[PDB]
Amino acid sequence: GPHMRWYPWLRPDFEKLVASYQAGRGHHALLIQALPGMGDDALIYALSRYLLCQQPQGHKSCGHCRGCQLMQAGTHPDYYTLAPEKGKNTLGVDAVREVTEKLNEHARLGGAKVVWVTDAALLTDAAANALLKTLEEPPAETWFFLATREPERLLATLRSRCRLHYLAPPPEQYAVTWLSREVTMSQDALLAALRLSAGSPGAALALFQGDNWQARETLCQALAYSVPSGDWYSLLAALNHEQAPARLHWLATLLMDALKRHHGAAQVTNVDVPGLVAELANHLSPSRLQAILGDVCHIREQLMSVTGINRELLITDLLLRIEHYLQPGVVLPVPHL
Amino acid sequence: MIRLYPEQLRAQLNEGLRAAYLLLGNDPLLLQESQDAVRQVAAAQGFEEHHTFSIDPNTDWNAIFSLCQAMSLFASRQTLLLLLPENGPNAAINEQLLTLTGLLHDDLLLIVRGNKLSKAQENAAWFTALANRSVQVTCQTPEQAQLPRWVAARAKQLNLELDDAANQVLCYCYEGNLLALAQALERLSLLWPDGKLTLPRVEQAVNDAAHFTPFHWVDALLMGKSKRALHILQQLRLEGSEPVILLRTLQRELLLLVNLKRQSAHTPLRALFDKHRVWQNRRGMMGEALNRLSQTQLRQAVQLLTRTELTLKQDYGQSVWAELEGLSLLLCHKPLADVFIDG
Amino acid sequence: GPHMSYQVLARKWRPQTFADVVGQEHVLTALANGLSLGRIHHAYLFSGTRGVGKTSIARLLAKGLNCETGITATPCGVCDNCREIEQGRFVDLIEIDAASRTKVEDTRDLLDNVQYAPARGRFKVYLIDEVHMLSRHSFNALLKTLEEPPEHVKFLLATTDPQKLPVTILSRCLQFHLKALDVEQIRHQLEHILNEEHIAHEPRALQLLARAAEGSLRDALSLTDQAIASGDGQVSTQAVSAMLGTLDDDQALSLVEAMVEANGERVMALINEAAARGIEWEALLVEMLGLLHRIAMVQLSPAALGNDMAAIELRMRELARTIPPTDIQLYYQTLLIGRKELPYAPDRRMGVEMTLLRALAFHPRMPLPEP
Amino acid sequence: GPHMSYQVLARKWRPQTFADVVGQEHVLTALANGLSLGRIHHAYLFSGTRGVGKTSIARLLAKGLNCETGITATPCGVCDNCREIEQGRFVDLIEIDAASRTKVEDTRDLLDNVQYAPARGRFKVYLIDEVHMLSRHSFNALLKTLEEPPEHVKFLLATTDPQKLPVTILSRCLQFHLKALDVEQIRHQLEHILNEEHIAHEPRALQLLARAAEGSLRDALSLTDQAIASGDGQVSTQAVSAMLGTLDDDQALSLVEAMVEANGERVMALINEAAARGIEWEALLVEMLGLLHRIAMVQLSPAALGNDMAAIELRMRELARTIPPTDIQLYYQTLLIGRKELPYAPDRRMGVEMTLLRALAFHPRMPLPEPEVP
Amino acid sequence: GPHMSYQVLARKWRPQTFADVVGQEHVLTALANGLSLGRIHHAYLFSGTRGVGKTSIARLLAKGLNCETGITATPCGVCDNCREIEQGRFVDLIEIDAASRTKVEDTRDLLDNVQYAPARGRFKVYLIDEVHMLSRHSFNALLKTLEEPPEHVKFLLATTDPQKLPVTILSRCLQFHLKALDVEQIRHQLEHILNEEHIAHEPRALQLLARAAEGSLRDALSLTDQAIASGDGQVSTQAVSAMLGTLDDDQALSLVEAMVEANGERVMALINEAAARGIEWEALLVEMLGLLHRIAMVQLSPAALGNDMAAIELRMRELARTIPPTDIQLYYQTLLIGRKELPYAPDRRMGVEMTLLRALAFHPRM
DNA sequence: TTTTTTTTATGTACTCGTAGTGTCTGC
DNA sequence: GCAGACACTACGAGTACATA
Ligand SMILES: Nc1ncnc2c1ncn2[C@@H]1O[C@H](COP(=O)(O)OP(=O)(O)O)[C@@H](O)[C@H]1O
Ligand SMILES: Nc1ncnc2c1ncn2[C@@H]1O[C@H](COP(=O)(O)OP(=O)(O)O)[C@@H](O)[C@H]1O
Ligand SMILES: Nc1ncnc2c1ncn2[C@@H]1O[C@H](COP(=O)(O)OP(=O)(O)O)[C@@H](O)[C@H]1O
Ligand code: BEF
Ligand code: BEF
Ligand code: BEF
Ligand SMILES: [Mg+2]
Ligand SMILES: [Mg+2]
Ligand SMILES: [Mg+2]
Ligand SMILES: [Zn+2]
Ligand SMILES: [Zn+2]
Ligand SMILES: [Zn+2]
Ligand SMILES: [Zn+2]
Repeated sequence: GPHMRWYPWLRPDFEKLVASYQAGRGHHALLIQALPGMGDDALIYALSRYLLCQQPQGHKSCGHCRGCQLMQAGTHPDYYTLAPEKGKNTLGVDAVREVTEKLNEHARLGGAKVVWVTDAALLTDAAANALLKTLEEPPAETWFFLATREPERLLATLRSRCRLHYLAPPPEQYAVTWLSREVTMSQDALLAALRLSAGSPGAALALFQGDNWQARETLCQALAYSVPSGDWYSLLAALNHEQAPARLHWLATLLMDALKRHHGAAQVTNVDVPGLVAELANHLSPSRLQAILGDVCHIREQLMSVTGINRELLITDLLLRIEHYLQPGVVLPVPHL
Repeated sequence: MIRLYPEQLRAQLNEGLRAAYLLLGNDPLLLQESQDAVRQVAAAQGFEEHHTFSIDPNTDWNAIFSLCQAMSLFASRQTLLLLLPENGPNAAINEQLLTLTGLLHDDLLLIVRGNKLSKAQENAAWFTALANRSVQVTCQTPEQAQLPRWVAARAKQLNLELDDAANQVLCYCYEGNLLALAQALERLSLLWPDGKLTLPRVEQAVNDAAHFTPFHWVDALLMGKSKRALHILQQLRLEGSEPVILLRTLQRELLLLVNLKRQSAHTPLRALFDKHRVWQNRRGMMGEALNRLSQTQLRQAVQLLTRTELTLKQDYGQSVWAELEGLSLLLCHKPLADVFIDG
Repeated sequence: GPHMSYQVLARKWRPQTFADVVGQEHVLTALANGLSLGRIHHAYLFSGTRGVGKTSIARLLAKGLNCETGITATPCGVCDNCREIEQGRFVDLIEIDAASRTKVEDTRDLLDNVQYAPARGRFKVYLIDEVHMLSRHSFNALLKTLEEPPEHVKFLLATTDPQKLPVTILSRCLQFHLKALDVEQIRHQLEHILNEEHIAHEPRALQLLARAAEGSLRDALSLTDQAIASGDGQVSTQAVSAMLGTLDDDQALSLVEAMVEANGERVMALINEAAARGIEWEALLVEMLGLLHRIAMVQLSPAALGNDMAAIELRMRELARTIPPTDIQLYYQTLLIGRKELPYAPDRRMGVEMTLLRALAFHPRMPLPEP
Repeated sequence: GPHMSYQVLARKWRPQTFADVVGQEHVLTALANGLSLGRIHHAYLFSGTRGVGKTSIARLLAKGLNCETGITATPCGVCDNCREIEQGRFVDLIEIDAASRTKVEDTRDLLDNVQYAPARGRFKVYLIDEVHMLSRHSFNALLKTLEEPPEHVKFLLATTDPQKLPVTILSRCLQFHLKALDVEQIRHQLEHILNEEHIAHEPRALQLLARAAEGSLRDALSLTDQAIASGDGQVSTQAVSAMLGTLDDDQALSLVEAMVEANGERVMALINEAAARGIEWEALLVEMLGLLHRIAMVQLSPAALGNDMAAIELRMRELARTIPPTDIQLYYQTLLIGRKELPYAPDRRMGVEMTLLRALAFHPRMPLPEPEVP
Repeated sequence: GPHMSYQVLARKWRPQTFADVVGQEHVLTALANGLSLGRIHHAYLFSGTRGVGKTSIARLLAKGLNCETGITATPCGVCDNCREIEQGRFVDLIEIDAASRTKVEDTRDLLDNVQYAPARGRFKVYLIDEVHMLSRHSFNALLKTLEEPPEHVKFLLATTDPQKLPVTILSRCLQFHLKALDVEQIRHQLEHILNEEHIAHEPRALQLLARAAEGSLRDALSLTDQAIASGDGQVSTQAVSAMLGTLDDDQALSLVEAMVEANGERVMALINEAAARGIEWEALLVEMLGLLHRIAMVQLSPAALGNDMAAIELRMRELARTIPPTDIQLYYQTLLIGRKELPYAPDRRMGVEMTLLRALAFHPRM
């Protein structure tokens, strides 16, 4: 997904919110909860296009007006966007402070003002708290739009302010049909990709479009080699990358399917890789699988959360600890009770 | 483009000044001596006006306009001295040096000093523009293998009787600080007019003013010298170096050690070192390190390193300077380490 | 047009007198007694949870302090000072979003300007909300003023986390704690609001909104606005139940029965069925924890079990009869840690899967088939 | 009393003479001896926790330095200088709020005027409040001033954490340390306050207030003012207990006993009563944990219990000698894990009940019965 | 006023002759020989810890260099130049509080006087005190002056941290590093100072005062004056012991010592005192954990003592030798669990007490 | 013998160069 | 007038350091 592709699974919610916004019964601060690539960006863009210019027929775009000319070119000064600096990774509180004071300085063109945060989960504590008063009491006809993948990660003091909207994932069969139309791959691979992305067709499309599929198949081959021999260290060659958290999530998914197979669950998530799950079930004990799953999830969370942490050291330590666990007579860890 | 050592500098200085002299290295004492000798011989040749400029992203850049080629009003030959930053020149400093070199003339002698330039910068346009006109002086700190010979040579320079034990003590206390060593020799000459130097006072007129680098610490770890490793760690902590640079320097070598130990069971270390492109200085050191350590010790080391990294970048605590110490003892001549203390 | 913008209930229904509070009586009694007598202080620090009323309480305190009727426990909206305080544009009430301006320079400028006499107001009230975000330099700057301020200066601070504030600042102010609102108070306030707004509602929807508000009235109002937007202009039980993903069937009960029976196939089939209908996982885990709590209570006292879950009483009675208390406690602990772990491994489905697998691990899953 | 101006107790009752200062006998005796005998040092640093007197004692020393009756250890209230000091309008008591004037330029300005002599005073005092707030350059600008000050200038510094000052400053200035006030001292001072001010009070409420603001008297004064506000202008036990959110020790120990003797119905009844009273559940867990810790301490030594819990002292002993310490360790661990995991329970009431039920199930002596069917 | 006149012990007793400086023998001897042979470097930079005489020795150097009797290690008090050095009003001695005159404007103004000949002295002597803090451009001006210094000007730089000084100034300055004063020398001079004044004293009290100061003479004298004030005009052992107990800070070490010996009453008294001396309980427990870590590490190799434990080495060596590694490991695990468990406990004093009780319960002491 | 090597977010001082502002001096 | 000079004050930028 390059940029802002309209999604049919977004059409219903969209009009509903328009019905709320057109009648003047819409909350100023709306927090979107959607999966990565679910299309929340397109929803926010369409909403802002509706809001920020002369009233169109009442639906669709805003026609051919000054608002559309400025918005499409990205020149509208009443369309404030909060995006992390590419050199950094988080929304500096200075950017939010500047945006809030600029909003306080009244609009420039006719109409309302729209502030859009490209991702709420990337807000630091100071940046998140710098928005509290502005959300509580917007100056005049100010509408916010915050996108997130889970509202619980966001501060409780901010989740109170915003009316929460939920973009439910599309039904799995419909998403499978859509992806098969969009991408020519076998049904099993399609299903595994969809379940890997928690039913987010946009995320699955992003996974297929890039090299992520090649990385996943390389990781699968490396796991197939490593599982019987017990030489998990080689997996490092496939795990160290800028997308390390996603590959660790894939590994955790494989371990989850292995435990599922041990319990014989009717449903799995790595459908198109039965050989690896069979090998993992055969060669590894359920307690060992659970321990490895816990360690992998913990390492993924530590990599994703703590900014600046060294990827290579953590991945190597995880692999060596797994190596230690595979050896007989080694006490496995348990969740912190 | 002449290349020289400080000891040979007089040989070039008494022959005739070149267009410019470049004083590259990391020894304050050697660079200071070379610069002072060049300035002294220039004054003997009739150079009187000296201007010193420090190369900085915000410093003045009037040095270009300072080449008026019109001093003739007084006609005092000028010497220009430039101080490069810690990391060397940047692009902007590159073209500044280009335009300074383009305006060089006979009446002006240019003295350039700073940290040794890397290969990426040794091909810079200005440095090439100094070809056939410049004399580089190599001033790099002698290592502990070569340091005592240098100390003995300087003691003979001052006509002082240096004992072997005194030489060893001074080498141990003032490692990596040549200026401190010169000051100590002067101070001990002042304390003892007789000229001899023996233990009873050279162990008294000395301090632990040694300056180290993370590479020295990693070398101490590889050679398994616990006492030197701990002393180096203490000196680095006192100096104030950031612990993250220590963590990275040790992480690189520890990961290489883990990979080499894993591959040693199937391939001789001689081919493994060449495949991993290990320099001849470090091949034997890493061979001894591999022969000393087992897989379990390396696994414990990496576990401790990971815990230190987490407690540094997540809790922001100051316990790192302790944990590194344990990691030191974890990899030297039978660590005899623990689990709760690290795990 | 009375609503140029949507005056959301979280803003339109801000209290204007002391009688509009939903029951913060412990602090209101102290405030009324202090205003009624001469006992007035120069530093009030209201703390507590989100959306509980401390900013509104502070604004009401300012209104009572500055109204030209006098120092009245009940402020009068007729007063011009109250008219200006309820809106913006009051020369005396200086409201500073502390998180917006954390720099010590702004605090130093404020403390330079505090010296001047108030304009036409009895007390120059400084209302600093979200005070816990101020930089430590500003915190230390706010020490010597709060201890011996000019008589005409009153400081009102509000924060959601007293611990983050330095102990020195807490030591100079009156600390009021605003307890989280109970279910009944929130439900009564919501029914009063909806009756005043001529919007239809149902008691079950109001009860669900109060339950999900987690003790914060602003959460209740936001959920009510969610229901209004997604309920076609009325608060209906179906709309709120659907939006909250709450459980009306025995899915949680069947899931915990399968888990305690250690039937992994049944557990995973039920979890897959739950994923099919898109049941919210956090609510499922909360319901399972509540059911396990009821199991423990009935094990301790069978009479306590007699509750709303009457139609399913036999099942919980059998589970209490057949399961030791230690296993129930281990199950509750595992599910609770799992609930702590939902906002980890962003795909929450596999998070609940992890929690269920950990819970299942305690009992033997041996392939040994025995009755 | 008669003052219709209800001045805050934190402000009205600031110490006037060295006789009005409670506690801190160390600093009080040191200053009295160093001012009666002479030998006044040129820099003081009062280091202590919050609300112990880090500033008022400095003002008392300032009064004692330049008084009309000469250098005296008893600051009078008759001469103009002392009253001007108390009003804060005194000419020579330059009160440097170091938090505001923290930049090095302001410190240079302060040092520039040091030699310009005092006006209507034996000494000029530079009372620098919160010195731990100055910048590094500001800290170091005044070194040679502190080491060799003029004969008429005396510094009086007051910081909460001296560890943040550079070590040389700790060298130059005298290091006076003020210990946190004890509970009995706080109770006596509050009794003095509520007797001088005509407010009816009850001793149990005063003890509760003193304990709830441990180590800091200004905390106690603020809590007492807020309790006067909460009550009908009188410090009663009910008002203080309801305000603090604390639960009376007798009833918490009653819950603890019901837990120890495995009486589930009594535990449930007490929980229901606490729910009816509106006491915060986490506060109930906190009180139970504190009582269990006190039980452990009295197992360590019977002297660990002061008069504070005297009302139930006997019961305390009857819990110390009847159960082994390992049971206390298990109980403390269970209740503490419960407190840690409370915020994620279905409800705070549900979480507290489940924690108590877990402590009841897992406790060794007479545990809960297990199902008859294996 | 009506209290006669009593100065400060820190400012008084400052040495006026090289024989009155106690300790730092190597620096004084080197300076004496350099002045005797006429071998004087252009710039002398003093360095060392606080309160070891760097400024005082520099002032003595400035007095000696301009003495009319000649450059000597023992300048007389007779010379009017020497007397003006005493009073602080000497035209040829330029005392620059570089901690206050950091800006390049003032430094350049005061360094533009190098062109002027001394008024009544052989050498124009600059005493730039606290040189470590100084603007970068002021360092440039000072370096330009020192590169081509007039023959009638000598520099006397003083500082506490020589690291902050640029290397270009260090390479041009003869650096003299001063050691932290040994305890015996501190006690000896404290005895002599107390005897020269009309103050009674006690031997154990004197030893306690000497040990309390961390090798710095100014610290020792400041504590001496404070104890005299608290001691009712007498340096008595009980009064100074109580004073130092009030000012006692290294609580964690005593806590470890009491915990490892299973002394319940002692550890309870220590934690009560640490509560009265208002501190942070998390910081105390972290310090205890770190001390236990160090004790565990020292048993593996003595070199772990390092430099930080120079004033703590005596007790740490005994603790490391006398305690088995397993007990130290168990104590470290208990304290780590307690620190993880502390915030969720009741008020943190209760949690620290409970963790200490947990650690104490391991030993069979009853 | 030669290169080798870093974790950010937010804030607070400090000091120098360049410009903007006042004002007033014999110009 | 008077505008330049000269002061004087403020602002950006580069650097160093602190706390979390
Ligand atoms: N005690 C209360 N009485 C009535 N409404 C309340 C009360 N507390 C909160 N609210 C509602 O919550 C909204 C926000 O309240 P606010 O006072 O800002 O809470 P906070 O203390 O977190 O700042 C108000 O607009 C009002 O609708
Ligand atoms: N030792 C004390 N005796 C009597 N009152 C005290 C004492 N310490 C603090 N207080 C009370 O606290 C108020 C302010 O005390 P203060 O001396 O400012 O503490 P700090 O040391 O923090 O500046 C005083 O007005 C007084 O009522
Ligand atoms: N070597 C010493 N001999 C005698 N007194 C000393 C010595 N070092 C420090 N002192 C004492 O400390 C006081 C201040 O000493 P000073 O030399 O100013 O220390 P600094 O090195 O920090 O400038 C002196 O008055 C003197 O009493
Ligand atoms: F939302 Be409130 F100010 F805590
Ligand atoms: F209120 Be005190 F000066 F900390
Ligand atoms: F005067 Be010293 F440097 F403390
Ligand atoms: Mg608020
Ligand atoms: Mg104070
Ligand atoms: Mg000094
Ligand atoms: Zn349009
Ligand atoms: Zn009114
Ligand atoms: Zn008086
Ligand atoms: Zn003389």
